[PDB]
Amino acid sequence: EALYVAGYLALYSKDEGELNITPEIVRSALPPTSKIPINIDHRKDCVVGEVIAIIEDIRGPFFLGIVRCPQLHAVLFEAAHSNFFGNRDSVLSPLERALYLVTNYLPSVSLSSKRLFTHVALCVVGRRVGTVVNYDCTPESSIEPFRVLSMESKARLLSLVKDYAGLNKVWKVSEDKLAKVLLSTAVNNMLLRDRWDVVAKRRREAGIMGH
Amino acid sequence: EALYVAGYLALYSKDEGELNITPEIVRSALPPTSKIPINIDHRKDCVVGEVIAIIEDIRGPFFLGIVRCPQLHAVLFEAAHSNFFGNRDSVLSPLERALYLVTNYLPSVSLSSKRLFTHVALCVVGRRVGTVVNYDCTPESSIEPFRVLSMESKARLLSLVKDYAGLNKVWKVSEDKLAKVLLSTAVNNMLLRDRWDVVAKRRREAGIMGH
Repeated sequence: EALYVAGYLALYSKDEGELNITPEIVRSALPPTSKIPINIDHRKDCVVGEVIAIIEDIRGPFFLGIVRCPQLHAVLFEAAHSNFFGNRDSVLSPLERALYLVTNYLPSVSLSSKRLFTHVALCVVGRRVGTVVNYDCTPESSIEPFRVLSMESKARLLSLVKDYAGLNKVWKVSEDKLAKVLLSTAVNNMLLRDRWDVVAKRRREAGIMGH
Repeated sequence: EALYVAGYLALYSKDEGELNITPEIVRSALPPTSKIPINIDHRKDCVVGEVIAIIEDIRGPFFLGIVRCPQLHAVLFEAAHSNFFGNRDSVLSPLERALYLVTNYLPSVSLSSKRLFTHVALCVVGRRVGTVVNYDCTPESSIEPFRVLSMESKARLLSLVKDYAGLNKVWKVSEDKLAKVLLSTAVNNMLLRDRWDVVAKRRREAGIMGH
């Protein structure tokens, strides 16, 4: 049971100086030579999946990745209180409960560009402007909610995914250190204000209008 | 190196139904027979100090407690990024850096009343209305900022503290489980909005006007 995450690594111009990503960079950068990994908090020792594809959208780089780490769901599930999820969920959610936890805890993605890329980080909110992400249990669903992303683009990713063999690979990290990296994203974000409002607008910017 | 925490367990009436604490309860309840403990997240397996005294204020029960757990500072310090605290802190903070972390991560206190009491929990925000707390490194400083608390009251606690022997007792929990209880307060609070605004007003209600 995996999770697919899809979102824009950066919006052309909008993200601002330094952080700014541009076409001369994108096009040069892809197709990326080294299979780009997805870790949490930029922790090299805490990788939990891998970007299976990145294209270049009229608006910016758009990616799809796979997060298949059995431990990532176990430690979170443990963390949630006996009543996160009512009985209205008992009678309906299975692994969608993992997905519910991971989406709200780690809503954004951070592209640690090397220049071109290195690794994609999962976090509360990123330095960039459209970095909110969507997670689901099928590639076509992670990308299904981006209202602006062309069907022509959505299509292209979905195919690249079909090539992608290794959609079995299970990333194993260790609960003890996983609970520390995940505790580290909380501590290092406790002071941020209008957390959900920030994520509210980054969401609208990405085209995740869905509703 | 210990931390003293002081605040109101509950404000008479204001906290609302059920949760509501009242004089017939307070006066009966104190002096508490069993030395009341302070744990995190209501985790019986995660106690990190003990309430050294509770009095009855015109406004409500006011307490003082000691949090002397070497592990509690170690795991947090580890969690903070290499740059939580600039160099402007290098040249000034020592254990006040522990205090800075613990105050912002665990700002409120929850009195799991049995009827009368059981244990005091540290958490983001509590069910009750004036449950924001102050932490410092000397009993008279934890209570120093409550602008409404009478000097007559402040005095009384400070004395009770002088009796209190055991101000050496170091509560040992284990980093591995401590990082899980502390991760658990994040996960189980990620959805709360206007977090700092809630803590802003609970603070004003307690009389922590300090500034």
